[PDB]
Amino acid sequence: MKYLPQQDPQVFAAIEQERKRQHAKIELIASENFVSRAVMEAQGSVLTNKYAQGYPGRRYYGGCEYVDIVEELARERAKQLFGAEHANVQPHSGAQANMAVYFTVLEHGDTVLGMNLSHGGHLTHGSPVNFSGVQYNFVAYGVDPETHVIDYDDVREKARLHRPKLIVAAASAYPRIIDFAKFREIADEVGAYLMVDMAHIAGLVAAGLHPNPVPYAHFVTTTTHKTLRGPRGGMILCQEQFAKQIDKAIFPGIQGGPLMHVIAAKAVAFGEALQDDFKAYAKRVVDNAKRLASALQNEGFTLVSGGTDNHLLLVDLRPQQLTGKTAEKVLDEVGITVNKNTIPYDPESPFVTSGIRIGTAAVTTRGFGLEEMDEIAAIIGLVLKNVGSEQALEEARQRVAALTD
Amino acid sequence: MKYLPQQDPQVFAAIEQERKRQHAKIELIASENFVSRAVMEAQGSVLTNKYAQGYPGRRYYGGCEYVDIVEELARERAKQLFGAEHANVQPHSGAQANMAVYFTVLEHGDTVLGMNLSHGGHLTHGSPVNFSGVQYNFVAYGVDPETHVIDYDDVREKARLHRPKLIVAAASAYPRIIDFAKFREIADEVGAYLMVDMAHIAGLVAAGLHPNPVPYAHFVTTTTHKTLRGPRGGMILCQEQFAKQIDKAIFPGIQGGPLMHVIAAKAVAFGEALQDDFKAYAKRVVDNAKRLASALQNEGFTLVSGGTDNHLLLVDLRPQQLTGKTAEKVLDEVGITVNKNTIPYDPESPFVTSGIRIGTAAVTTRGFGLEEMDEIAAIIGLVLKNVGSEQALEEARQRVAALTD
Repeated sequence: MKYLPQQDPQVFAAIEQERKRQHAKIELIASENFVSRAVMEAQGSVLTNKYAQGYPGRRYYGGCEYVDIVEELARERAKQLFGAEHANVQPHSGAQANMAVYFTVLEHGDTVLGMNLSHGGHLTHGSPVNFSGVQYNFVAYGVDPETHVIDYDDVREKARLHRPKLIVAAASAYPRIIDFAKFREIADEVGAYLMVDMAHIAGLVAAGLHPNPVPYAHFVTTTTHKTLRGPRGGMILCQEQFAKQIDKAIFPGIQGGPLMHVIAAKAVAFGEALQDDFKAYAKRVVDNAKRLASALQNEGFTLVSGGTDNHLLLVDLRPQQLTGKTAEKVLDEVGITVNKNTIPYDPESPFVTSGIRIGTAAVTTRGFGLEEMDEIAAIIGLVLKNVGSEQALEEARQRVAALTD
Repeated sequence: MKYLPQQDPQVFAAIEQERKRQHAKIELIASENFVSRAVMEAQGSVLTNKYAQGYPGRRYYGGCEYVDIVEELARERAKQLFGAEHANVQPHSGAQANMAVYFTVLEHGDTVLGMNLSHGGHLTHGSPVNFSGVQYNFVAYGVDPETHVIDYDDVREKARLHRPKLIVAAASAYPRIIDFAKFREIADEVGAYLMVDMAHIAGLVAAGLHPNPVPYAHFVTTTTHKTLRGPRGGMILCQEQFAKQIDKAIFPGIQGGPLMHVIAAKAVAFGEALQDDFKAYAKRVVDNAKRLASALQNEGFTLVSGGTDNHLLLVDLRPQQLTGKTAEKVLDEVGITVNKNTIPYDPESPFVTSGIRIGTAAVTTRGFGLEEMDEIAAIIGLVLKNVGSEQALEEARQRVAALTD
């Protein structure tokens, strides 16, 4: 940076602390990642100066010839990545991407079936304090209480009883592969649309490491950050037949002008994801998650669903008589960043929890491998098995420092 | 830029074209501006890597100590600028800022009174193709057909007849000062909340050149771009009594995690707006708009409301027997960027229009003064009075080139 340190010492000092913190800590929050310098340069571009309400070649304002090239690069690269017929790269966020799909196919008060929030479902999949739950009538399907795998007979029974206009699949804390084919079969039985929110797993999908929802879902929403390792934002994919309606839902339906500089950053990230080395990166993410899961089980930890098929894992801390809140706090003390997370059939409130959620996308981006996974699990064991020992915690702090350099 | 040109030649080539276009053209779109290099550096920062769902010191995720400093700098600087008791700097956009206020105080189907869209009202103030018009029952007040000034007796009669739960004031194409005191008196008479969307005029308000809606409105929404000259995004201001509800409407109500890098950019822009030279800048904007209005009238043009009190003006092209669409296209041919805009009681559709909208914020940022305003008006006269003369248009093209260098 050149001008910010001179113009705004206060903002610069705080950014610099944040930059140093990102390096110093072990980031295990499952939705986090580190973007390339190219992605950040695109976001820091003069494209913030351009109003581009509408769509490429169908703008409401002149002078869009070049930002049209940027948006089309983003759309076409997204279509190539996911094999989708249409892309809308304008959503400001995952939340707005979901909001727009809901606005497209639902009327106020319509019934929607989504994954139980306590079992891994997202806030925008029916929380009563979220627009989703307030605006629509959400019902929930659950995971098996033993296997913690989505109970597809429960999805079906709920769909047949409640007759939802829309079924939502996807999750913020589900460590196994989701069967989109079964979701579509159920959707078809009851005449419902299928929406898949692939925010967490989008990078894995792009690398062919998770089945692709695009052939099964009427609408696929996603963030461009998380496993996809792009800038913060949203995106909708759909078949040609829904394209005009989806575009109209984003604008003029729920947003105004798009963030063209962020759209440029999306294009960049999609370019990166189309490369072979992103495929290798994504495989290391899943390889690291399995390895981390195995090493944690070696420490004596119980994992929700007994392991992982993707980038993330959930520790059930009940055997250790610890809450997720307690675990999250003590790990913070040693430089390991997790979040407390409800587990299926959690006896504790969402504010306390019996679990912690862990993902490997961020540490994998940093170059961490299988050896590092074994060491992270060993540090987590040392800490959670010795919560009252300041000596244990200091040793952990030093081992964390050894990992981050 | 260093890494983008190597990583993504296609995206870089298009950004570079856009950068060169911004310099080469005369930007008269009233909502446009050019941000500082400090603002862009903040947006291009590693803060894109941080998930910070919740609010400063009340986050749902750890590691937010530094991004909390950034967000509080933004909130406190906004509060100082506008004399507000509370600020929410998380809205992704002006649209989402409005959406959140609506979500706070209204139920589906509630009546809302806003400015007639054909008279300068915004898309999110009741368009039937926008969430606002679909979700709520919007009624409209108008401007006087002669003076083009808001008819405050019409605001009152509409409010008394329709009994709105909320009254919205503010506009995208209204060139006179809005009387917020009268809006509040009407709101109080009928027991309605008052929302002021100050997106266009926020920089002028900050510089004390437009009356401040904060003391009169229950809720003030705004963009951080436009006259405020910040990054693209939204903000809500309100009194302490509404703070918790507004914050909850943004999250968990209508968004998820905020864009922390954009929030950093908001802080930077607010820092700039608190400086004396921003006050001088804002005065030049309004001085330039009056001067431009006067010079256009000198060319024989008719202006909506007969001039301007702010940054923007609307040309009524009916005397020249031209549509806004025609004018917009021919000005584009010579390097002058305007938008066609409906005028009050426009005989033409919103897609054709009888007007063009012009603002001075962008050219003022570039250093243009009164002399440049006289020349811009002279070029516009040459072009619109000679639409069929390629020689006139070439002369205009060269005079535009002389202005931009």
